[PDB]
Amino acid sequence: DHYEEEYVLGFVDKWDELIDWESRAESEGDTIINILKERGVKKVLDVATGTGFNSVRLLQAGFDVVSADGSAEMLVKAFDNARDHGYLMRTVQADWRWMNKDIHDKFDAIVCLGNSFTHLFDEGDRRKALAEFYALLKHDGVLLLDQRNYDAILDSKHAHYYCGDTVSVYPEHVDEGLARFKYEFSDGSVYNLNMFPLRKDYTRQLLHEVGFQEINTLGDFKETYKEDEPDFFLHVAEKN
Ligand SMILES: Nc1ncnc2c1ncn2[C@@H]1O[C@H](CSCC[C@H](N)C(=O)O)[C@@H](O)[C@H]1O
Repeated sequence: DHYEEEYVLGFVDKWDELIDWESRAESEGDTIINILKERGVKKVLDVATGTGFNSVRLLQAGFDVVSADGSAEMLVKAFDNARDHGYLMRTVQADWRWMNKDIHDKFDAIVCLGNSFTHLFDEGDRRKALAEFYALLKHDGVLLLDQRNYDAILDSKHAHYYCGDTVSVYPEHVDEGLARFKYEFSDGSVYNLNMFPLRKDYTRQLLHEVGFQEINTLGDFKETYKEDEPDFFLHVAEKN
């Protein structure tokens, strides 16, 4: 099991090596930040910190951020990336399924970004993870959760490029239960990743079913060469 972890740690290293956060931050809107700002959000819990891009973006915007992740190794990279940008990250190692075990506060908002939720292959785990997020939200809190547009693939199979042509993402295999993407970087590096191909309405169903009163799903065009369909969706789920 130590190889899968090592394989993905190599992947995110390669991603951050070749894709600098300043370009990424210019490309990603200020939409997410504005959404939190216009809701008066102060406390944010990042449950998919990875190497810390979302967290650092929110610290720079002035939010109080708690940075969680299942991986201690990711969190070390996150903390030092934050350190480099001049911020003190507050890291907590936690699994989405018992988020409650190490986190003892409630939040104005939770972010789960970068197509993260897709890493769960069991519906039971999906429900639990969402219920954990929901309990961690204040009564008026909000969950921001994104995903790739898998509907586009399931129903026209080609590569998608990010940060110009720095990395290409190609669907090698996609069925209802699994999407395998080939990632190729500009320096020649190739990584192959499995994730669960969530349909837009299916995620929405899950969110509405664990208790979220209202859900707005935004189309998000992140790829270099844009198509009629968005390559991402952002779910904005209000607890009320
Ligand atoms: N069940 C789980 N509980 C807690 N963290 C999990 C998890 N499953 C996956 N993760 C974490 O979710 C992360 C996905 S990577 C996302 C990085 C960041 N959001 C960005 O956009 O750059 C990984 O770092 C991984 O360790």
